[PDB]
Amino acid sequence: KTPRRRMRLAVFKALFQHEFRRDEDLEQILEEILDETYDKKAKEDARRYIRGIKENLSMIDDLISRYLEKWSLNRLSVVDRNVLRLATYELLFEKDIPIEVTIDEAIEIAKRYGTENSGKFVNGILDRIAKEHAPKEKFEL
Repeated sequence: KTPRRRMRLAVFKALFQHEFRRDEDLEQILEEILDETYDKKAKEDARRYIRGIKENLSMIDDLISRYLEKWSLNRLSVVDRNVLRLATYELLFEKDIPIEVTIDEAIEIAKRYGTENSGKFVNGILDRIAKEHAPKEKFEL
């Protein structure tokens, strides 16, 4: 019953908050966000995302950086940096989600907390990351 969009937004919120709470653990930050309003599957999914992003962060950050020039990853807003990380993680490691969905919903988050320009920006980066790194199993889903 809990929408995928809400589950993913919790993951995003935890990453966002972590940037200003570096002394705390990302996993615990996520538990603060997850409450009775999130169902069993959503909590399980969010927990897996956070652990997968943390485990693969170096690889993910390096990958994204190969599509950035003027705007380095640390110069982007806390919103765009973490939307790119979360989307890249989803594109590479979450098997059942179509590329279009990952990209479209990631752009929604960027626009949600930024502008149409921020969104078009992220849309551009993700389109490029996807056309070169999307897993073959997603070539048609």
